[PDB]
Amino acid sequence: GHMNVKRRTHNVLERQRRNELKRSFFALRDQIPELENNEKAPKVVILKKATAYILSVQAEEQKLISEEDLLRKRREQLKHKLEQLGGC
Amino acid sequence: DKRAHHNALERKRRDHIKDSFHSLRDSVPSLQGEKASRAQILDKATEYIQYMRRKNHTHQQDIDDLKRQNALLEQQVRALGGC
DNA sequence: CGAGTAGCACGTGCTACTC
DNA sequence: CGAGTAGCACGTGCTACTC
Repeated sequence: GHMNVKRRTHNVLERQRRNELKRSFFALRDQIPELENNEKAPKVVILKKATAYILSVQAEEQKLISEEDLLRKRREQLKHKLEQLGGC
Repeated sequence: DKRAHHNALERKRRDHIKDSFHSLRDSVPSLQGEKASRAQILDKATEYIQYMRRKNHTHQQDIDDLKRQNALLEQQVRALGGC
């Protein structure tokens, strides 16, 4: 009957959904350095480590932006010095 | 007996995964304060990590250039003055 | 309209690890 | 069959939202 067809549809669609979710987990795991040789890392470890890794990349950007800003001000300073010294 | 216990431990385990998804969601700018399925969260996290690694790489690339520039200027300032 | 779908929760049984 | 339990994946439950 229809109820049985619906039951079967539910089982097959949910099974496929699980499969796709596992695909997404593996794809994310592959982007985390720390999980390089840990293809069996459980779902929760992939989550926690993806999170840790993302936070490190953002902080890592804040540091790089601070450094570039410093190097730039440094450059203009060096040029300012050259102008004061004049040629030989 | 051990049946109801096992069921509680499994619910707790899933709950931890739920919390972890929420913490991941909070880490990706595009998902912050938004609604997304778990599949979207994993997928967006993945794209954001690739994007960020190519963004910082470009940052370092600009930094090393400035590095080469300042080093040369330092050379000039050295070999210059009241000759 | 009220049945179909999406997407997460649950119960459960089996493996492997650890004591 | 040792006991406890993390992790997994299946079938099924649950329901807000849709057409």
